[PDB]
Amino acid sequence: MNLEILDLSILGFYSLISSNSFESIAILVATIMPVITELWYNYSQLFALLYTLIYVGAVVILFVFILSVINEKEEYEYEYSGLFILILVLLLDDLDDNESNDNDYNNVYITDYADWFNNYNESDLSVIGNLLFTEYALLLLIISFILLMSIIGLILIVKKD
Amino acid sequence: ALRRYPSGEERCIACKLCEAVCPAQAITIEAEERIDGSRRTYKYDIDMTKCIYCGY
Amino acid sequence: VSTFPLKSDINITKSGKTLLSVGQGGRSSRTGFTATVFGGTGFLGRVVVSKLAKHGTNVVVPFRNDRARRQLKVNGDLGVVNFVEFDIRNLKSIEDSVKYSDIVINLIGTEHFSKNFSIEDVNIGAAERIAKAAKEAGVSRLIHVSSYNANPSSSSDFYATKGIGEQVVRDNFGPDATIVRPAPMYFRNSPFLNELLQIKALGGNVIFKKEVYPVHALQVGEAIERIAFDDATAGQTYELFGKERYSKKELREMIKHIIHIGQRGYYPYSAGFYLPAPEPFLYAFALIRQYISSQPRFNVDQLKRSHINQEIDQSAKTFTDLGMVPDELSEYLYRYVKPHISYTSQTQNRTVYSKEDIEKLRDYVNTP
Amino acid sequence: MLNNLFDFIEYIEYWLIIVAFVASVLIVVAYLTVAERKTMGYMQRRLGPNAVGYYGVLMAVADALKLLSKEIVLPHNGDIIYVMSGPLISLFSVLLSWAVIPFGPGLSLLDSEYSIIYLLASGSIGVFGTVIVGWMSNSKYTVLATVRTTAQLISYELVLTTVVFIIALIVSSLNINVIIESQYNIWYIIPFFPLCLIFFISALAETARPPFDNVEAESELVSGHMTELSASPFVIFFLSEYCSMVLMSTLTAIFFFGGYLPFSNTIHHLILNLFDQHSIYYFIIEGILLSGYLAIKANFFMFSFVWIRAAAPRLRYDLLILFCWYVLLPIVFAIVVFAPGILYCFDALPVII
Amino acid sequence: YSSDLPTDIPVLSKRPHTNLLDYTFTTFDKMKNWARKSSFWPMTFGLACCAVEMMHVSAPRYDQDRLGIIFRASPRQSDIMIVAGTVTNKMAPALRQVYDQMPYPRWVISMGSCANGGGYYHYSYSVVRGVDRIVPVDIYVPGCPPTSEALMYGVFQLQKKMMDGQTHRMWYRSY
Amino acid sequence: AAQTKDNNDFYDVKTKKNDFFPVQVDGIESSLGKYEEFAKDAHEWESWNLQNEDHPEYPVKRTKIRHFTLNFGPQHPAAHGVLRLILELHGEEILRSDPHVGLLHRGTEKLIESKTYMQALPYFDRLDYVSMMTNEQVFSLAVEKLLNLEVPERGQYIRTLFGEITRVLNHLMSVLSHAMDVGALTPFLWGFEEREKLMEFYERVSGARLHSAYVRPGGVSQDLPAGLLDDIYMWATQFGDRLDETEELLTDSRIWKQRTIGIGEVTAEDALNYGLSGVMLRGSGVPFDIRKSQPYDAYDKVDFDIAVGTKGDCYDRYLIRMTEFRQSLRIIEQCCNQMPPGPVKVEDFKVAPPPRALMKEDMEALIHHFLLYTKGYAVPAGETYTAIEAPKGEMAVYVVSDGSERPYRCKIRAPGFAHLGAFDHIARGHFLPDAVAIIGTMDLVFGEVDR
Ligand SMILES: CCCCCCCCCCCCCCCCCC(=O)OC[C@H](COP(=O)(O)OCCN)OC(=O)CCCCCCCCCCCCCCCCC
Ligand SMILES: NC(=O)C1=CN([C@@H]2O[C@H](COP(=O)(O)OP(=O)(O)OC[C@H]3O[C@@H](n4cnc5c(N)ncnc54)[C@H](OP(=O)(O)O)[C@@H]3O)[C@@H](O)[C@H]2O)C=CC1
Ligand SMILES: CCCCCCCCCCCC(=O)OC[C@H](COP(=O)(O)OCC[N+](C)(C)C)OC(=O)CCCCCCCCCCC
Ligand SMILES: CCCCCCCCCCCC(=O)OC[C@H](COP(=O)(O)OCC[N+](C)(C)C)OC(=O)CCCCCCCCCCC
Ligand code: SF4
Ligand code: SF4
Ligand code: SF4
Repeated sequence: MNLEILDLSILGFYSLISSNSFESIAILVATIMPVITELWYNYSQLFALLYTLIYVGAVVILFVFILSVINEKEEYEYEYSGLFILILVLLLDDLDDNESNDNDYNNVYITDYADWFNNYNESDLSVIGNLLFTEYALLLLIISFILLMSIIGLILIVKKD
Repeated sequence: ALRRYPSGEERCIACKLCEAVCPAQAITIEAEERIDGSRRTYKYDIDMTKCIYCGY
Repeated sequence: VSTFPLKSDINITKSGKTLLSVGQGGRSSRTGFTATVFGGTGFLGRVVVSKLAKHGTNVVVPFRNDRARRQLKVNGDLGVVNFVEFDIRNLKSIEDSVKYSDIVINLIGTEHFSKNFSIEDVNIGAAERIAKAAKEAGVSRLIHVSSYNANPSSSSDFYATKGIGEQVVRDNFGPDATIVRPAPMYFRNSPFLNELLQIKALGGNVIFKKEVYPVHALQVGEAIERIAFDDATAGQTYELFGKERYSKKELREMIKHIIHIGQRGYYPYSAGFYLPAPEPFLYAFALIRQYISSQPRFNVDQLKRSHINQEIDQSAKTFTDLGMVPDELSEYLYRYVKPHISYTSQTQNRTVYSKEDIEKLRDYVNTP
Repeated sequence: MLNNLFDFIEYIEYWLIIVAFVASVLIVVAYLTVAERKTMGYMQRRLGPNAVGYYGVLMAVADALKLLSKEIVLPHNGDIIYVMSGPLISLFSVLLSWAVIPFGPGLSLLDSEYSIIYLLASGSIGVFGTVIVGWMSNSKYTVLATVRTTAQLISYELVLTTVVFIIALIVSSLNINVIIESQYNIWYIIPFFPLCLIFFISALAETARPPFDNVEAESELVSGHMTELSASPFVIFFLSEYCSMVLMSTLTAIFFFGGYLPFSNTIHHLILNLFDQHSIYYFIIEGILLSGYLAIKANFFMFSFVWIRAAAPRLRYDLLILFCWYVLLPIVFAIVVFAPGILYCFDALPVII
Repeated sequence: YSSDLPTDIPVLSKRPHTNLLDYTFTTFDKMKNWARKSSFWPMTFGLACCAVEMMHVSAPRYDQDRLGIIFRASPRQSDIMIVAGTVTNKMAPALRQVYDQMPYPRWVISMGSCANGGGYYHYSYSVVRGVDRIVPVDIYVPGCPPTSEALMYGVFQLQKKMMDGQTHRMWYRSY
Repeated sequence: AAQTKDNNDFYDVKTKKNDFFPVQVDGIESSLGKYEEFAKDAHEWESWNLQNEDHPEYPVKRTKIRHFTLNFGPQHPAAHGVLRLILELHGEEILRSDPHVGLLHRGTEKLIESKTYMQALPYFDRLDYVSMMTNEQVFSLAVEKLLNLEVPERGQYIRTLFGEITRVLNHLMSVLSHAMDVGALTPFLWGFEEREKLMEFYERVSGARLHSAYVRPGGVSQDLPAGLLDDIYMWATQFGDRLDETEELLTDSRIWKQRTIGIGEVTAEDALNYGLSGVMLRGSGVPFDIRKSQPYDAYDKVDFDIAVGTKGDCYDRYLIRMTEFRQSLRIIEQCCNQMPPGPVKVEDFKVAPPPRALMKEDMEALIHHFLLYTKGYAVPAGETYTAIEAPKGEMAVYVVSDGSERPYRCKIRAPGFAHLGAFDHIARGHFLPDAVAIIGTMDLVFGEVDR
């Protein structure tokens, strides 16, 4: 039983019924956690950890803004929905989870063959840094330039002075 | 605590000095003449929840 | 309540004592009476003991729970409230409670049974023992509180034992024993309203169809005060009920709107507000929890009583015989379900349901 | 039985290893609460808890059992999601961070080339779980404390992350075990004495410990985010906060004092030469020895957590923000440029081996 | 619907242990009573000069912390309420609200003549004549102010009563 | 002030002054017709709005939202007892402070009129209940002044000796509790053991650790027990180290100075206008002390110095209160070395009780003992305003005598009452943690404030 399917089923239910802004900042965290875990267990543990290191800091800053802008509006308001229309919507959605229509690509299993030629064996992050700091160093230096612009941009927007 | 003489007789002569001094009015005294004829009290109450433990 | 609960400052008990009253009726006053309230730590005892102790009537409260009795001492002045550790299986402790009292009030009664006490032990065995112990101690007035549908020949083990208990109280204490038959009582932390205010009520489609005539608990506590201080009420049976008849389905649905659980079209159905179940499942689950759960849950006998509606005994006396007007649940329903309203807290504007608004809501509930 | 009984232990052996791992960490956390009051007591010329259990050894047990026997305060029985989700996120975060702590060579539940990132990433989740208590709450002291938690997180997160990255840069690895074994000939306290202070200062701010206890400031916000918490939700938050103190004390011993490496190589060999290596008793003693070295170093920093609480007054959090952004960040980013330049000048760029 | 009730079964506080379950729930009670007595967390509620003596109990000479006594700011973390000072009419509703917010089990200690019965200010227009008009009180400590040892003795009396609790054997033998 | 059209209780319509020209636009048209031809349907066309929200005079009805209002109520460690400090915050910045008091108002002034002068004395023990003996002294001085009596020489020195022991007892409570509220827990524990040693001297002379009705009109209730001065002198030989160790954790600490430097600044003008006295006045540069201005009870026969601040903030007053620690110890040593022999109470049995040995042999002593405890002593009609240098500041009593044995009126001037009345002026601008520092630097005991 792939229990990640159940997790996304609950998350989709709570995204349809979410009312206030605090629930939305919880839908975000309830989305990154399935992403981080599935990356950890299937494809990339490096990027599972990079997601946690960067998105959490963004989440708390996002949460602190909710405190300064919460404006009483959706606590006392009413929503109608209907339990039957919610579950029927989620049932129809769950029916079609085939993002791709290449049946052979989705059904036939493949393998790779290992070789011993790579005797200098290092992590993916060392190769990523090796290329990023040598061949795509321009991409890194532009990213540094964009980060500098954000620093100036945030000040010229928020600072009253 | 009320005190006795060594003979066992009470020291208090029901003179009601301590009742008048008591800043908190925590002392209540009723007195009369004893059967043997002595000036003795039959009622001496201190309200310990009203006393301020002041020694007067 | 009032300021002085007596018609005079002198009262001669039917046992021969003459009791004078002192003071204007405050905490420092006295009425000259000593009363014993069995079951004073219960829901109704706290109402009764508070009304007796506030006017200076010395109250003996026999307890089995040491923590539950502590709040009772605050009701009266120094020396007014007295506690006796007791058990209905202990006879010396029962006599000690009534040894000095001129009035004995019996509020002991359960709708359940446990490993130690059956419904026959409490609703009959205790009531009989207390009535006899009261008589040997020279108590002038006995007041026994049965249920609203007391009947010695009832199909319900609670209604039957309550009905038999009425008989045994008169057979021991004598014809002068007074009997009270309250309806379901509503108040703060009321057992009647608590099951209606609970969210995950299983099998409400069966349980909540019973119709009743609910009565304010403050009036029942006030009526008992009238009965004890008026000897013309000896040997009488009182049916204390409200003027209006409600079914628990109506109140359950009326409460839902006051709690505003219906603000969402999905939330009540998702949260378990409605939990329909076949009656055999309700029987098995009630039967199973009777030997597995340690806390008194909805038992088998309460399932049977869900079908039996409240029948007012027409030969008994009412609030009007005591010179009192019954309160209306419409004028008190909001303030007693007010603690359970979800957001409230001066968010934008409170919806204070007046007496007129509650009756308007009742029609809307009954509209399909 | 016999054979089935014997190989069932083999089927359950690693679960007991984890249970023993969990038990070992909880014993330190439980008795850190006792040790803090004893240490503060004698510094304050009192005794501290000595009446609950023989010489006070059951004080931690009594505090947990009493709090676990208390009523939980919440508007409704179904409102557990409100004041329990926060404590659980905080507790699960710090406990998962212990998966990468090696008590000896290879004795960590999780070993990977990115153990450093996992350590920082896991602890960042605990910060999120703290702010959840002020979830549109009507308690103004809980709300006021949530604002201060975010302000402190911004202060220490950059400095603490960058300091650990400099240590990882000196060894060119993000594996915690490799960093410990890289300190055989030198403990990083000597080359990076400024960074050890900054790491400990960041640890005090991360754990909301004085002089950075602006979150749970009793004299300011009665109990901070805990003012509405009672019974089990209060224990879990209290347990997780003291778990974080043990974790950051152990990380101070790992990043700068060689982790489990012996204080004296001569004495370490002398003690281990008494036991035959062909017997299982050698590896018990070695496990006790290596963890003892880690325990001694971590005990000193757990002592230092208590020591700074009993000597320094509290600093306002708005001053903490200026201190971290105007003082600590410029210094740490200077060393992140200083250190590679020194190593390149002497042809000593690190590699993993 | 007949019944037959025993007559000579003793009360809970005097009932001896007869079977195994009597020992089992007594052990269950003792452990919980031991913890609550050991973790004695009063609420910081010093009102007047009676608070000075309560602060001296935490002072190094007496050091209540050695007995497991820790003062908590929030009522949620407290199980003992020590009323140390005069309770005025302006303060009584706040005192009752603070008491009501303590999760059970909760005990109240009344310290000093003001809290016991009014004391020096008994005949004042703005003083409550005893804190037991507002909240239940478990023990009364006398003095103006009670000494630190007098307060510690009062705490020791409460801990003695807490160690006699039989809550779980009450369920077994009285319910 | 007055409900107007653009400003009322529930909302306001705020318009700023127009910086730009009042440009006139007439004849609005599109390419299909004039404005009035489509103005009926222009409500659905956002591009047809003639009112611009950036204009300074754009009408906006804004509900008046309560600012973040916090009850810094009685149940709070910062408040030294029962203080319902109501703060309107902007985040954590204080915008307005409303100290609500009377939670410890017990009608002491009303009750005193019903008591004789001797019976009313213990009421003063319970106003500033850490500086107990100083409170008794100001009432005793006022009654002695009305009685036209004076304490003998040894009695005056005893009131000076325990006047400075009491001052140390107060500053240990004040300085260390203020430090503890800032976050320095340890100094509180060290110095409270010094309070235990000092309260031992309190208990030996009177029999009460705290409420020692020992200073009475005419002198002191009982003489010093044998061996008391040696214990006091022995305590004094070590107390210098206790003060130094406390200063090791606070005085030069950068964290302590960051919490106190520039916090709660008070100008010398505002200190006088708001009636601040003692350390609050002296921290602002004013060198004024009541022990110097109107000397009393052997303060003229000892030597001490007054510390005066220059910046009038919390750090200046901390240094001043630490100097007074050492100046009191200087006075304590002098009193121990200069205590004269002789009677401790006035030699008048119409005011002071006679000795018990004389009471039980002399008829005139027994009459005076009987009359003193059943009627008190009459005080000549008049009034007085007597002030002392209490550890909190200027404490004074305004007593009115009607010629009887009961005081007609007794108004107690509490130094903390005036200090708390300037809190809103002082704490504005500062943050919520700074209010904790400002409260602790005023030395607020609310029994004194409310009485
Ligand atoms: C350690 C476990 C922590 C979580 C345990 C509590 C379980 C509750 C749900 C957790 C996340 C599941 C998906 C929910 C996404 C957010 C949607 C939301 O609004 O929260 C649901 C919660 C329930 O409120 P409810 O009364 O049912 O609905 C409103 C009725 N008008 O409304 C609330 O606002 C309460 C939310 C409390 C704070 C939760 C913060 C998010 C934590 C997520 C961590 C785990 C990541 C998600 C894993 C599951 C994925 C489905
Ligand atoms: N809606 C209602 O509440 C109705 C009430 N009644 C009857 O009114 C009376 C008052 O009950 P109420 O206050 O409302 O709610 P409770 O259930 O709390 O009444 C039970 C009271 O009697 C005591 N009791 C029960 N069994 C025993 C026992 N073996 N030994 C000693 N005491 C026992 C209980 O003591 P303890 O508190 O220590 O557990 C409690 O005080 C009851 O007899 C009830 O049958 C009838 C119709 C309506
Ligand atoms: C290059 C080598 C780097 C050295 C590495 C260490 C860096 C430390 C920087 C400190 C600077 C500082 O204390 O800053 C002070 C700042 C702001 O002070 P300010 O407002 O500017 O006033 C001071 C400016 N004066 C004096 C010039 C006017 O806040 C503080 O009080 C921070 C107090 C931190 C105490 C934390 C306790 C840690 C205990 C550790 C036990 C193991
Ligand atoms: C499993 C979950 C975690 C473990 C939790 C442990 C908590 C600690 C237990 C509470 C301690 C407690 O109760 O000991 C304190 C109690 C309190 O005695 P008292 O009330 O003053 O009356 C007792 C004195 N009389 C009756 C004379 C007045 O001493 C006892 O009676 C202890 C006596 C029984 C000792 C039996 C020991 C058997 C061996 C046990 C070890 C193998
Ligand atoms: S009445 Fe009071 S003062 Fe007079 S003798 Fe008796 S105890 Fe002493
Ligand atoms: S010590 Fe107590 S009883 Fe005696 S006079 Fe003083 S207040 Fe009254
Ligand atoms: S009882 Fe005495 S010491 Fe206690 S608060 Fe009242 S006056 Fe002060």
